[PDB]
Amino acid sequence: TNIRKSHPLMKIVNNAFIDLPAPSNISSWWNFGSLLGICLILQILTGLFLAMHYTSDTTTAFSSVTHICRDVNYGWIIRYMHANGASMFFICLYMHVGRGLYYGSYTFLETWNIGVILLLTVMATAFMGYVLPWGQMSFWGATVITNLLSAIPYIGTNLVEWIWGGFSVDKATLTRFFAFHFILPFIIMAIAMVHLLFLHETGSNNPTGISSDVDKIPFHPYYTIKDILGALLLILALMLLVLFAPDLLGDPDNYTPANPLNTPPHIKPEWYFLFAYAILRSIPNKLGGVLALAFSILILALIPLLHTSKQRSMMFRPLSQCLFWALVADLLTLTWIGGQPVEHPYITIGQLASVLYFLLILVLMPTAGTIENKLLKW
Amino acid sequence: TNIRKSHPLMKIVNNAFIDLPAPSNISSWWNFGSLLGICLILQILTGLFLAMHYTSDTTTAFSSVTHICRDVNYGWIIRYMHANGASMFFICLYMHVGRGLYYGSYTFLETWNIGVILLLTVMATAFMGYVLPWGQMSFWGATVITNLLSAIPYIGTNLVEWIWGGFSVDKATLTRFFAFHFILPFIIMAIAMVHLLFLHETGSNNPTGISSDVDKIPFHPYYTIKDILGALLLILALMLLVLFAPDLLGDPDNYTPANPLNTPPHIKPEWYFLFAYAILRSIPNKLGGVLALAFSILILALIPLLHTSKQRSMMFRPLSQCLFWALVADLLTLTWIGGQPVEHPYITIGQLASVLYFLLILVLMPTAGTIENKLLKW
Amino acid sequence: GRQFGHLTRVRHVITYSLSPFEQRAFPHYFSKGIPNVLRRTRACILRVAPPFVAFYLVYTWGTQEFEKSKRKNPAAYEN
Amino acid sequence: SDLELHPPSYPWSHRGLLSSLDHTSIRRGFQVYKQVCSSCHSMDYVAYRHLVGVCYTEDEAKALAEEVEVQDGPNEDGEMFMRPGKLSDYFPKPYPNPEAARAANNGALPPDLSYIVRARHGGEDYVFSLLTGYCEPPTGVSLREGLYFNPYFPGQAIGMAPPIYNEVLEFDDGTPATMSQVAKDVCTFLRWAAEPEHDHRKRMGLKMLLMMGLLLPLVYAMKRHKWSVLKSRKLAYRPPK
Amino acid sequence: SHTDIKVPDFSDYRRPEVLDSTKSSKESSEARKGFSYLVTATTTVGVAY
Amino acid sequence: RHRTKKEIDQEAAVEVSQLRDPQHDLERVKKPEWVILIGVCTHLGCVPI
Amino acid sequence: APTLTARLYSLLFRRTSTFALTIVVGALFFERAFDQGADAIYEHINEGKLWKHIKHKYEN
Ligand code: HEM
Ligand code: HEM
Ligand code: HEM
Ligand code: HEM
Ligand code: HEM
Ligand SMILES: CCCCCC[C@H]1C(=O)O[C@H](C)[C@H](NC(=O)c2cccc(NC=O)c2O)C(=O)O[C@@H](C)[C@@H]1OC(=O)C(C)C
Ligand SMILES: CCCCCC[C@H]1C(=O)O[C@H](C)[C@H](NC(=O)c2cccc(NC=O)c2O)C(=O)O[C@@H](C)[C@@H]1OC(=O)C(C)C
Ligand code: FES
Repeated sequence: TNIRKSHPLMKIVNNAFIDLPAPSNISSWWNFGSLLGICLILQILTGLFLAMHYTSDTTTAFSSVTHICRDVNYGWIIRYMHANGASMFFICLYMHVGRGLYYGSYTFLETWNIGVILLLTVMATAFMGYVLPWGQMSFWGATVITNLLSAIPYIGTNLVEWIWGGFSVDKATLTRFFAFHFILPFIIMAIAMVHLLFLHETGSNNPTGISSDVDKIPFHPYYTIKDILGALLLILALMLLVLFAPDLLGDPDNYTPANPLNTPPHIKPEWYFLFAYAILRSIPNKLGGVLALAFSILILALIPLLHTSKQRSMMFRPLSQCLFWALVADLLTLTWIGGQPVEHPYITIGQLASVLYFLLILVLMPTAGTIENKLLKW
Repeated sequence: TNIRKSHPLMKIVNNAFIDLPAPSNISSWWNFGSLLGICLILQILTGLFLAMHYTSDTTTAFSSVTHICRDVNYGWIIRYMHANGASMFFICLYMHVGRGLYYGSYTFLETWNIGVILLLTVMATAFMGYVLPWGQMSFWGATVITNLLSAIPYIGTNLVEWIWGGFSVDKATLTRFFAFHFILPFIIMAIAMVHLLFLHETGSNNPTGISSDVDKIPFHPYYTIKDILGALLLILALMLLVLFAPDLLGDPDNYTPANPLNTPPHIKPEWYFLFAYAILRSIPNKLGGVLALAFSILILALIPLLHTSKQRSMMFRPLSQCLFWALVADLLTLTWIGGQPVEHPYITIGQLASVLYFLLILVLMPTAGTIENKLLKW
Repeated sequence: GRQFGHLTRVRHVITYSLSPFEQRAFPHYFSKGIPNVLRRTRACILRVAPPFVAFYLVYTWGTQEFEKSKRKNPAAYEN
Repeated sequence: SDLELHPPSYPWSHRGLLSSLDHTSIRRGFQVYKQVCSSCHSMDYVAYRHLVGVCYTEDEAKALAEEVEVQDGPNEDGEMFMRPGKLSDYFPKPYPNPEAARAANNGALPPDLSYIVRARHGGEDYVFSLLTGYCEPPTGVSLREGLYFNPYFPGQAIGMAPPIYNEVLEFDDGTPATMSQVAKDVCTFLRWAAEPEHDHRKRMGLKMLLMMGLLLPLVYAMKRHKWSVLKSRKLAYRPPK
Repeated sequence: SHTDIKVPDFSDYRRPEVLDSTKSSKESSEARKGFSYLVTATTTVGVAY
Repeated sequence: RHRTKKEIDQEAAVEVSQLRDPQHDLERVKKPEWVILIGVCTHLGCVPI
Repeated sequence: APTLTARLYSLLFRRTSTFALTIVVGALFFERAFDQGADAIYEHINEGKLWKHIKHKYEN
């Protein structure tokens, strides 16, 4: 009898990537699940090696990182792989969610939802991540953001100071964030498995949204090697940054230590929050700005309630296909604006892009869907 | 249909402590599995709150802990619950393994073995744990021990300095240990689940070693409440220490910072390594001492290969029952000697206790078993 | 994993039981309790106790000789 | 020198299980610290504010803090002047470099006092006995310079001068500063300088016992209920024929 | 023959309001449940604190 | 360490072939009245008293 | 005239609503009364407090 099937442990492994039936059909947009996995472990792995040298304490924070980069044998590649892997973890997270909407994958409620929980957590994690080196961006990045909870009626103040450990960002705040930045990726890693658990309940969706039961292939050969190649590609990219352009995606001013006295007129969160940043300030309101910022992400959990189409994938849906790309480009817009100062053109256009975003996901795509139904006679 | 049974998540929870059939028969010696669980989380939980205030850096190490105890609102109970919970985690670990031998539970190879892996890891964890406050015991405790790998032929030196980050214990060594002391309990927590996975494959053994299939009861009511009461008892004990005798099990000299110049003629690892300590130095050899220290624990993984009896539990085995207690008392001996200076009576008696230990587990218990067979006509 | 209904085979046994709300949680707690723990203690003293007094004897004699080895040391050094 | 003696059990006002410290006695003790020990013994962890809830009061703490002059933060020219005394900072006193403690007291380190009661076996009693112990060297013996004699001490050869009986005072309201009265008070304060949480700890401890005293029986009667179905169950075996 | 099966006597375990074969147990129904639930209510009030 | 005349003579009298690590005292010092050593125990690196 | 426990069951324990309502209502009053009596017991057996010490320093 084949021990690969009856042993309590292997079962799991057989079910994960050996015998599990998958669509003969999936394409590259399905790789980002392994890539996110890889990202998660590599992040956990370099992250740990930095912790054997990092510190905390506001006095030594910045000093330790430089210590690593200059003194620690090879500390530089580790440090930069960590910081660059962090960005890659967003590119993939972004692509994953993308793949998801286009193809209708979100119809797996539990799975999609666990994925939203996976999004907020890696966001919450990466945020704490950059506060650590204790640079300029780290300090006010850690300030501009956190504050937002001060917009919450009646108790906002209390919470923001409770998360702070003082009346501002200092002593109590760096150690806190380090510890949280340490325990979160483990918790995420658990949630991921539950994400994956619920996924195995239905198997994978595919480019046509049809149903591949009629043509499944074994994960064995097929998707293991198509995951390896894929991961090699992810390595190429991560290494391209680290080894040729280490600070290309990094704000040069998180160098130069903190300073509660300064604040360098510019300051934006790391690139991956720009679209969100743009939204928040494209609203003349403390409450509204943050309320809108929240909705900006928590709307993913709303998408399935506005599936209106009789087809699952957008593979055969030109109308929606157009609104999808309009969404992407528009997000690329928000990212760009977020990156600019709150001045003349930039204000009104980022204000339009915001409205577009919400109007597109909340009114346009759902209508495009119904018209397509009507066109097909459905 | 009952969602408590078909939902991918609940299944697990139904199987863990709701519908799982258990012996109507188990007694208090089976509680230490929940207690170890509780221990593990509570340890993880206070441990984390200390990390939001602790540091690392040899300069601030000791200072931060006192900061917590004196300045941090309630930092003292947290700190002391952590340190006392650590001891309790050993009392239970000890009791668990005890329950195990007596009752023959070790016949579940995979489960027993995962449990040995669980033992070494919490040992390895708790070791790193006490190096953290950077006290006297912490420094040489961290020195006397670690060194041992320097007894390994040809490469001992290399490894001990590799684990050190220098030529002695300093900078590189405290941050390292903190990080490892942080990631280990998570890894342990995983291993625990696999331990528990393999356990569910057979269900639980019981006081008679017979087989309770003929009389199983639902974990629902029964063992959930008998686990609650039990946990309350564990709280009583943990709180008795923390709130009445905080340093009773703690070496008073881990107070007073480090000092690579000193070394206070006494020094012993925390109580839970005393029996092991005694063994090692009860041998006039660098290689033999450490070799014997290893065997002292790695012998558990040998026990099943020396099951000789035709009955499973010792419930009906007076001969072995006697050798069991002789083992316990003898371990209580090793603990006591370990706690004493390497002088007159203490040497030869701790030297006898060592031999006894190995001769008892390796020759005496296995023979007691065979004689019992012969007595019964088996 | 193993569920009720697929455990094992049982022939002819009746089991009468009673609702918890219909009986006492502590029937004869002391009346029948004490006698029994005496009985279980008795039943096991001889296999549990002996190794412990042995340790006990070796512990008191061990420290004794440890003090009387040094403190008692002088003793005599007469010239 | 190889042989030793251990302390007795002085019936402290905080030896009993649920026993608070004597706050009046913690006061006099700080006094003993300030006038006597403070010029040799660092106490890096305690501060004037720590004294606020304990012994003294708001204004009083301010005043005692102002009776010294600490080196405050640098100013515009990169100065580092001196200032009255806040409440904020601690008691970092006697010497800068550690070896400067050795240069004064001949090659001896008068260790931090925040430590003490929890860093030495016996706790208060060892310090109580070490202070009020001070006796005279019998035969055999030696001594170098003034490596004074003390039985309650490892080796008996200390480097610490016996600054006990020098009757200093300020025991407000009226308290005889005898050797023994002075030693109990230092210790009593030193207990509190090591374990400030001491009284709260035991206050909770009372509740912990009092709570468990209702819970243990209850959460136990609960488990009985549920197991009673099993405990009084009756079996009958009725095979065919 | 299955009519030889009498349920074994329990007087030895019964709550006192329930010893009489001639007394309806509905009378002490409330009292008995009340007590055990009060026991857990208090308990949980204790954990709550 | 400054060794006295008595200590020098005592080390020179030690039976060399009985040693675990055979070495004469005069090959471990340059001036007999001075022994200079690394304060590190060869077993597990503790500090010898 | 039924029983205390009986009447108690009917009006508050029967429904898991009122049952739970009773305990949250019952925990509030318990935390207060247990903290009073407890601390009082803690003080009565002590008296080297900072409570009876204040009377001396209302001034400065
Ligand atoms: C911790 C970060 C995440 C990890 C590690 C992760 C891992 C995976 C893996 C391995 C797959 C299967 C392979 C694939 O389809 O690519 C997958 C599919 C999916 N994930 Fe995630 N994912 C993460 C974040 C998300 C996010 C952000 C979402 C959406 C909010 C999400 C919802 C989904 C859904 C709906 C699928 C099904 C895709 C399909 O069937 O076509 N997960 N994920
Ligand atoms: C639990 C494994 C992890 C550990 C031990 C860890 C620990 C650390 C430490 C000590 C630093 C400061 C050193 C430095 O800045 O280079 C850091 C920086 C950071 N890590 Fe992590 N982290 C871990 C997982 C993650 C995860 C999941 C993310 C999210 C992709 C992440 C993204 C970051 C970011 C954004 C920074 C700061 C950015 C920068 O280096 O400039 N790390 N981490
Ligand atoms: C991370 C520490 C450990 C945890 C959390 C843990 C958890 C548990 C739990 C919950 C049970 C079932 C309840 C019980 O029988 O008490 C159990 C049983 C068992 N464990 Fe562990 N245990 C740990 C360490 C060990 C050790 C040290 C061993 C032995 C080396 C061990 C081998 C076993 C075995 C053989 C059983 C079966 C007991 C029986 O059937 O009677 N595990 N454990
Ligand atoms: C991952 C959760 C844990 C974290 C975050 C954690 C973190 C810490 C930190 C920061 C300290 C230094 C503060 C102090 O000494 O009080 C410490 C001390 C310690 N913890 Fe942990 N630890 C965790 C799990 C454990 C585990 C599993 C054990 C083993 C029972 C453990 C046993 C210890 C010990 C022995 C010490 C030093 C003893 C002492 O306090 O005197 N902790 N821990
Ligand atoms: C009531 C005020 C003082 C107290 C309570 C006090 C208490 C102590 C204690 C408990 C020790 C360490 C005992 C041990 O190692 O077991 C010590 C060491 C010492 N203190 Fe004091 N002392 C006080 C005032 C002084 C003064 C005024 C001096 C200046 C002569 C002084 C100089 C020393 C020295 C030199 C040592 C070193 C003893 C040694 O380790 O060899 N201390 N003291
Ligand atoms: C340790 C490595 C062993 C792998 C076991 C864990 C990893 C795991 O479960 O492996 C399989 C490979 C899992 N699914 C896929 O990859 C996958 C599924 C459909 C299609 C493709 N590709 C192309 O069509 C895929 O690649 C996947 O990729 O999930 C990872 C996030 C998870 O990783 C995790 O959980 C982390 C929490 C560890
Ligand atoms: C988060 C709390 C939910 C519980 C799920 C996890 C916990 C879990 O799985 O629960 C059940 C309760 C598991 N078994 C028992 O307790 C148990 C089994 C037989 C008998 C008794 N008692 C008396 O005869 C028991 O108590 C047990 O106690 O294992 C713990 C170590 C595990 O804990 C773990 O994994 C940690 C890795 C979390
Ligand atoms: S004798 Fe073992 S470390 Fe010195």
